[PDB]
Amino acid sequence: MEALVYTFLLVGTLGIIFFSIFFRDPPRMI
Amino acid sequence: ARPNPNKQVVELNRTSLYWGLLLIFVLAVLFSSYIFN
Amino acid sequence: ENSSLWARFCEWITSTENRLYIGWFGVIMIPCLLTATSVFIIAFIAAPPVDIDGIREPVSGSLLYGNNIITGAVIPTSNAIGLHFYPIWEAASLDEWLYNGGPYQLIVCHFLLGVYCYMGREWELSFRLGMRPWIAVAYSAPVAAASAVFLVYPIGQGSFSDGMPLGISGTFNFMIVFQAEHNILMHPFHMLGVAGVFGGSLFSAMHGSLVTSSLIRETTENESANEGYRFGQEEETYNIVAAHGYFGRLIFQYASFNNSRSLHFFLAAWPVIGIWFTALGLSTMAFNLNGFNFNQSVVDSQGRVLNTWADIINRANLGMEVMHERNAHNFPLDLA
Amino acid sequence: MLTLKIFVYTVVTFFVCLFIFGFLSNDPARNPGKN
Amino acid sequence: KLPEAYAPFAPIVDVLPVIPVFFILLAFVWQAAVSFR
Amino acid sequence: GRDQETTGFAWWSGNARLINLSGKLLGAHVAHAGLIVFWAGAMNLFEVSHFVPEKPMYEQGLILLPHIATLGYGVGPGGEIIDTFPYFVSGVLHLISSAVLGFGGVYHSLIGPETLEESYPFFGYVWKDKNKMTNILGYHLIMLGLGAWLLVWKAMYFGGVYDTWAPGGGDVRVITNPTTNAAVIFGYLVKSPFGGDGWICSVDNMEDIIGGHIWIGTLEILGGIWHIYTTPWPWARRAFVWSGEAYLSYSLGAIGVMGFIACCMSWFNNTAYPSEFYGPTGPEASQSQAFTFLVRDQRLGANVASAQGPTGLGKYLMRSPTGEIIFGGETMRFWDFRGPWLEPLRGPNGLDLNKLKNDIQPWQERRAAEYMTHAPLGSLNSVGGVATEINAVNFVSPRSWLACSHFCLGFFFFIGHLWHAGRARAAAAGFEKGIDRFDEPVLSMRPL
Amino acid sequence: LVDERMNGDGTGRPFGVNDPVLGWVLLGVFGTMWAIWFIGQKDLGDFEDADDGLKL
Amino acid sequence: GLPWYRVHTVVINDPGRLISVHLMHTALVSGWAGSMALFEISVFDPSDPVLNPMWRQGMFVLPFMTRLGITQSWGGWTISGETATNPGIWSYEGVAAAHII
Amino acid sequence: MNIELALTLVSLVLVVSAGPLVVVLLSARGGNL
Amino acid sequence: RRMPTFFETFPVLLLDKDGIVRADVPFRKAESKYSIEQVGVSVTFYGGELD
Amino acid sequence: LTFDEIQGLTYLQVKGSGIANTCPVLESGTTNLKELKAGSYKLENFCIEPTSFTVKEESQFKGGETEFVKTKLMTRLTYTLDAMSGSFKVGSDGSAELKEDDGIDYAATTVQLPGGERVAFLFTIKQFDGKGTLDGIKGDFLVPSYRGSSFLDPKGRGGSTGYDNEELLKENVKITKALKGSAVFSVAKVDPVTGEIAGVFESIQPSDTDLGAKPPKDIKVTGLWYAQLK
Ligand SMILES: CCCCCCCCCCCCCCCCCC(=O)OC[C@H](CO[C@@H]1O[C@H](CO[C@H]2O[C@H](CO)[C@H](O)[C@H](O)[C@H]2O)[C@H](O)[C@H](O)[C@H]1O)OC(=O)CCCCCCCCCCCCCCCCC
Ligand code: CLA
Ligand code: CLA
Ligand code: CLA
Ligand SMILES: CCCCCCCCCCCCCCCC(=O)OC[C@H](CO[C@@H]1O[C@H](CS(=O)(=O)O)[C@@H](O)[C@H](O)[C@H]1O)OC(=O)CCCCCCCCCCCCCCC
Ligand SMILES: CC1=C(/C=C/C(C)=C/C=C/C(C)=C/C=C/C=C(C)/C=C/C=C(C)/C=C/C2=C(C)CCCC2(C)C)C(C)(C)CCC1
Ligand SMILES: CC1=C(/C=C/C(C)=C/C=C/C(C)=C/C=C/C=C(C)/C=C/C=C(C)/C=C/C2=C(C)CCCC2(C)C)C(C)(C)CCC1
Ligand SMILES: CC1=C(/C=C/C(C)=C/C=C/C(C)=C/C=C/C=C(C)/C=C/C=C(C)/C=C/C2=C(C)CCCC2(C)C)C(C)(C)CCC1
Ligand code: OEX
Ligand SMILES: [Cl-]
Repeated sequence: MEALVYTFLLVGTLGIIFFSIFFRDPPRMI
Repeated sequence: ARPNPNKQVVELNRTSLYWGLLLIFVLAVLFSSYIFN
Repeated sequence: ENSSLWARFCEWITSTENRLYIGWFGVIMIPCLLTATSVFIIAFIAAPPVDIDGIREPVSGSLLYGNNIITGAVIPTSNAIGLHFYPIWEAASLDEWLYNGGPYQLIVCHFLLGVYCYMGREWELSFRLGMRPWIAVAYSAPVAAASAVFLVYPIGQGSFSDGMPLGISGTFNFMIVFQAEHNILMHPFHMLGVAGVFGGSLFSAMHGSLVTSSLIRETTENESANEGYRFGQEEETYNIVAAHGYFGRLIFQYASFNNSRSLHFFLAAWPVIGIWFTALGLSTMAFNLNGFNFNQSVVDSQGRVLNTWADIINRANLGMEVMHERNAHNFPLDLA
Repeated sequence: MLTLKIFVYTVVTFFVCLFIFGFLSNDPARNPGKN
Repeated sequence: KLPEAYAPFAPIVDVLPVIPVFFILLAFVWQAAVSFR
Repeated sequence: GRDQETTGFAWWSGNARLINLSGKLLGAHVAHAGLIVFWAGAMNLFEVSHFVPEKPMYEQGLILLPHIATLGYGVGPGGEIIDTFPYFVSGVLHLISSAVLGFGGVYHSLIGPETLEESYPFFGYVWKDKNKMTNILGYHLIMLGLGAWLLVWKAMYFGGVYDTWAPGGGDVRVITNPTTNAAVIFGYLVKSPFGGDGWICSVDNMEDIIGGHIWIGTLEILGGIWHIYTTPWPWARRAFVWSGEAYLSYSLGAIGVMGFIACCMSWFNNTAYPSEFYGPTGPEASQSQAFTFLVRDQRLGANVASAQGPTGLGKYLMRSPTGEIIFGGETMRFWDFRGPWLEPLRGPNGLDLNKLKNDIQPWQERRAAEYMTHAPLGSLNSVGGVATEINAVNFVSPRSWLACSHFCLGFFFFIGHLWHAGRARAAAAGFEKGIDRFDEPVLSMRPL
Repeated sequence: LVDERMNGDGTGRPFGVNDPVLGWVLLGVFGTMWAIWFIGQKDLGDFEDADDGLKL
Repeated sequence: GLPWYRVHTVVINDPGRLISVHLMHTALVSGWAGSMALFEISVFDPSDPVLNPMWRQGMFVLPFMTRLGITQSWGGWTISGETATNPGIWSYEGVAAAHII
Repeated sequence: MNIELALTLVSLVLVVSAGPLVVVLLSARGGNL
Repeated sequence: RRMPTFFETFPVLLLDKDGIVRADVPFRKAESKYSIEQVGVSVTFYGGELD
Repeated sequence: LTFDEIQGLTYLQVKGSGIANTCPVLESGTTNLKELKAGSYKLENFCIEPTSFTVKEESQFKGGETEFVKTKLMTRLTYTLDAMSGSFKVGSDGSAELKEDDGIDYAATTVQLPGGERVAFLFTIKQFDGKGTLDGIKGDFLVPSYRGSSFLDPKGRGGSTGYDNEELLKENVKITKALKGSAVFSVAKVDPVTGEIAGVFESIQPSDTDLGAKPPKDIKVTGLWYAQLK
């Protein structure tokens, strides 16, 4: 049972890393 | 590209929060008797 | 226009307006890392258990085989293979590849080739923006460290089984077996690297404190202090003379950097030189030049051996020498 | 397995030749500096 | 070992390997003499 | 002498002041070339001075004598020493000759002309002059093209070299028939570097090592003339950087790779680095254990073929993953070994079981018992066992000093590559000093 | 012979090729990438010149 | 502003976002079926088909693969009473990984 | 205390003295170093 | 010999009256000159349930 | 290859090719058993080489009819017995026998079934003595213990070495006894002059028992074999 709970939390962390790169808050200058 | 001109806003006033939270808890009182059997 | 098909292509790779820059290292970094990433995930989840030592007792490493995150690993290539190039096609069946330690040697060869070239495109973008190029030098300090635990150490031992597994508990066995055979804590290169990160963390906690403690008042107190800085500004966001003046009172005035360009060089040069020795440490320990050995060294008259702490660390090492690879050694020396 | 080994050699020598013929294509003039 | 007509010169030859290390130390001596101009 | 405010370079980056000074730089390489010869002479006489010619050479902590002894000076059959006078000569020859290089290194660095451009026109060079660089390249290619032939001539005319694959122990043999087949020579270069293949460390006989240098002797005498009469082609103008530091970093990329190969060749190759002189290799000393401890069953008479181990694999002899009769235990990883004390015991199907029970020479075990003891694993203060071994003996192998030193020496030059090859690329472009603060190229780009 | 293999890891075949289709794969891919580079050389500047590199 | 139940009618005007949503709903429906298949073949019991069959085991998406002709696993077992000669690329595990990619 | 170990250390004193002696003799007499 | 606080598992020993090891359950059953079947240790209970 | 086709090769000409995993095949010989010579002949270079490993698997399926299933080999090329030697006595009507005692008469081998799980054994025909006609040399041999007695588990247990800890099956049973196998030969072709005969065998032996922790399995082996006479 826990073998699928672990893989949720692994690919969950990889979810944010996708969203933190391409859907980041764009740094506007000045 | 262009900004979308279909941007709308969603709101939920307090008298609708109370119908929401009272909806969820009441049928959770209902069905939880059956989930545990 | 009149441009060729090829020139259209080279004005896209070297284009600095992509979201992630590719460059010419990235045309062979990206297909190697996506290879090595996508095979690391599968063998961390569904690899059948691997004979690591050649004695045909397979070691489990998958989450589907009753492991958790900590005990999961990608098990190294078997002892019987050694240093033979063992790709996927030399195995007869695909399951014969998996049982013999297949995906360890597929990952490491694509990983190490990937991180040699991630160092490459850190140069290449810095040439595309007019930056000075030496960030690629500073990334060579982990690259020197990761080349040693995967490639330079299995050469001197002669087999990819003694390399480091790709697991959290797999790493912790590699730290123990290493010091049992080579006594890494009594080697001055591991002493430099230990000072490389205890000094490196101190030089980050101390530098980062004083810049925070000299911020100029620009916001309110309900608003955070990070709102005083606006992006791309020209004027300086913290008083520099005040922090040298503070740290000059703290120990003495000669013990401080007033030149902030000389400061940030020292923060770069201290850990990077420190990791270089502890990368060369187990590189030289790969070719069996272990460390210090002060066993039975303090002897008085009448020929009697007094214990030191070095004889206590002996007993730890001697208790782990006779326990690693528990069903392998047929002979009273650990030459392999 | 021979069908797989002829495929890796097409893949590798494609990307190895984009590397070698990429740096030959006047990379040292692909800089933002001016003269 | 050394030849027998050369054996009274063994104490001098045991210094000779250390000499090139003293050339890099000389270059710091000379730069202190010019006082790091 | 030079200050800082005329050149910008500080006292610690001081040797970069003489980039554009041709004549001072010439004395700088000559003076440094003196110190290499001066180290060669001084360390040779030092090692002769502490040399006991009855103990083995690798036991006494020696690295420069087996280099001379491989060529075949003062050595006889089996590896023993006849006379130690030629080891005294080369230490004397380099040490006196270093002073001749020493005087020219002092002279051009002080009094000789600082730029030998307009006074001595054959020697004067500008770093962008491509035809002049290919000349100065092409002259030196003759100097180590000819230097390759000295090893060739000494192996075919001047007594030959020590051939450790001689029948009945190693012996000096004059190479008469050097293997010069191009398919045989160039088969090593395009061979894989992994186990069982061994890119150039696996050259196993003296006939190829001497046979190879006839190629490399001929090539950069042919290639040396090529660069004299030609300039680099316009694709090579589109590919390289043509400054002074750029030529250096090209070299530092080369001799970083040179160090890693000598790191590996002194650890694995017992043909150019014979085990009688440099000590056994790691794979040799591990395979010596199972052979000597199979003699220890022959004096007790138990069946070495039927000796099953604890895991059911074979205590003494087992099968290779390519199906060959090899040793067993944890030394199964070293089954790619070949050695002159072991190869007269191998048939088609690996080592022959019928031959090993009957046809063991006495001198083979006499050599394979020294190699059990003198395994290269030791400490840093020269204890010389496993890490759990007490202060008893005093031995660490010259193979372990050469593999560790020439890894680290051949590593920082790759860090030396990434320093200068970035700096020379930057300074040729213009922005080695920093960002201009008036038109930075980031402000002219689109966001994100 | 319970199964069929390459049997080609310790053989030391050059570039790892054992079937001559691999040599044409090694060479035919190389010539094609060269052919696209040689045509597109018209855009990469014409340094047919005395000295025209990234000099200093 | 909107209520909570009219939030998805920002899509009704422009065409282009309506593809983007209909792709997102299509990615979930397949990604269910890839997840439902891998979940179930990891809890399947191919031992006793005559008496502990496929339907009694309590199973949803695997008969819908079997009905169109998927009878072999990468594990090497079949349904009808034999083992796999070769599963091929289109097996229970492969179809499960077909929907997720 | 040997005669060999002593004359070795006498030999090391002379060379180490000869290093800065070239610097001293030009810092006083010439002034061009 | 009682278990100290630190060892999760402690090798069993049988000290004598005076504190010298007499019998034990060894690890290596191959070579053995102090195991209990070469000694013959018997257990007697006093009260409790095995009185 | 024949014998002297193998013997002409050097060690470099064979290393890594898998040629040394093979037994020598024979081309010149008598196919119809002409010779029928009697007496004592030195059974020399008796090496066999298997072809297929199929196990008597108690079926996944509930039907009580066992079978033999095809397997995937997990070891690379460690399966050929070699250099076993002895004497090959031959009679007059066809009564003959063979007795071998030495050489590599055992070789370890793991192998895999579908369903994922694995099964190991050591492939041995040691101390085998079959009599009879030149079609059947059916007899019996022994199977030694797979692991040794000094073998340790992952938890430091075992018969010759090891501490301990309902679970008394996992430490108190560390067996080092030898079971018994069944081997069938057949002579196929005889050479009269050079003294080298070939043939087809079929052998059967138990697999492994985890030192007495699961009931073992039995494995059919096919293949070819070879034997010289001088
Ligand atoms: C087991 C064995 C396995 C074997 C595997 C095979 C391994 C092979 C390894 C080869 C490694 C070599 C890599 C470096 C090559 C460098 C080429 C180069 O820098 O190249 C630079 C030069 C540039 O050439 C110059 O290019 C110029 C271009 O001018 C053009 O451009 C100019 C400005 O750019 C002007 O505009 C001008 O007007 C315009 O015409 C002119 O043409 C000049 O005349 C011309 O000399 O190119 C040249 O000389 C190139 C000369 C050599 C070419 C070699 C070709 C080999 C082909 C082999 C067969 C392949 C079959 C392919 C079939 C394909 C279909 C299936
Ligand atoms: C082996 C290494 C080496 C070599 C050959 C050189 C060589 C040189 N350096 Mg560099 N240098 C080095 C290392 C080296 N350096 C190091 C390690 C540093 C860092 C400290 C520097 C820092 C540095 C700076 C900052 C400068 C130089 C400069 C110079 C040049 C002139 C020196 C001078 O003014 O002489 C005058 C010096 C003296 C009179 C002192 C005495 C020196 C003598 C030669 C020593 C004799 C040694 C030996 C006993 C002689 C044996 C006798 C022989 C005939 C047999 C010269 C070409 C200068 C330059 O840029 O030139 C334009 C300069 O400004 N060097
Ligand atoms: C170490 C000495 C040295 C140095 C520094 C140089 C440096 C240079 N040479 Mg010279 N050269 C040398 C030795 C040297 N060469 C020798 C010994 C020869 C004789 C063979 C030549 C012949 C030569 C020619 C003919 C040319 C140069 C050129 C050049 C320039 C560009 C080279 C280049 O782009 O390489 C980058 C490297 C590559 C593009 C790939 C090279 C890889 C080669 C092909 C090795 C592969 C061989 C392989 C193992 C064989 C396979 C066998 C298999 C089928 C069994 C550069 C200035 C060129 C130039 O500018 O003209 C003046 C040029 O046309 N050189
Ligand atoms: C093909 C199916 C489909 C589609 C595309 C639409 C599309 C639309 N409907 Mg309609 N609708 C449908 C089926 C559909 N409906 C059905 C079957 C019913 C009967 C129950 C309704 C009843 C209905 C009403 C009464 C209203 C809409 C409205 C809307 C609009 C906005 C929806 C919204 O804001 O929801 C927002 C939804 C949420 C914020 C979350 C709701 C949470 C749900 C109730 C439970 C969670 C989802 C569940 C777990 C997913 C399982 C899916 C199931 C199929 C298995 C949009 C035009 C609104 C409209 O037209 O006003 C302009 C409106 O008032 N729909
Ligand atoms: C390998 C993958 C493995 C599975 C992945 C699972 C991921 C789980 C974790 C997700 C983390 C989400 C954190 C918040 C993200 C965020 O704030 O984005 C903020 C962005 C703002 O972008 C904005 O978009 C604007 C354009 S517009 O207005 O939207 O048209 C633009 O103006 C602005 O600049 C831009 O910033 O919002 C969006 O535009 C996209 C909507 C994001 C919200 C949905 C995320 C949840 C669904 C994920 C997929 C299903 C997963 C199932 C569980 C939910
Ligand atoms: C430029 C410069 C520099 C450098 C310099 C140099 C580096 C020099 C070198 C020099 C050299 C490099 C020198 C050498 C010399 C040598 C000699 C002088 C030798 C002698 C010898 C002898 C004397 C011998 C003797 C003997 C014999 C005969 C035999 C045995 C015994 C005996 C030992 C006795 C520097 C850095 C400072 C910086 C500044 C400037
Ligand atoms: C004597 C001897 C021998 C031989 C040897 C030889 C013969 C060698 C040769 C060698 C060679 C013949 C080598 C070659 C090499 C090459 C190389 C190494 C190359 C490189 C390249 C480069 C570096 C390039 C780069 C680039 C690119 C990539 C792109 C663009 C840019 C540039 C151009 C920069 C033998 C083994 C027999 C034995 C032992 C000893
Ligand atoms: C409440 C409830 C309900 C509902 C339910 C539902 C609705 C469910 C769903 C579920 C789902 C809907 C799930 C899904 C999942 C998905 C997934 C799991 C996916 C994944 C994917 C991935 C992971 C991908 C990845 C990637 C990318 C992104 C890139 C490209 C490539 C790759 C492949 C890597 C009902 C009423 C009916 C009843 C019961 C209860
Ligand atoms: O593989 Mn991982 O650790 Ca180099 O020692 Mn012998 O082998 Mn094994 O034991 Mn100790
Ligand atoms: Cl072993």
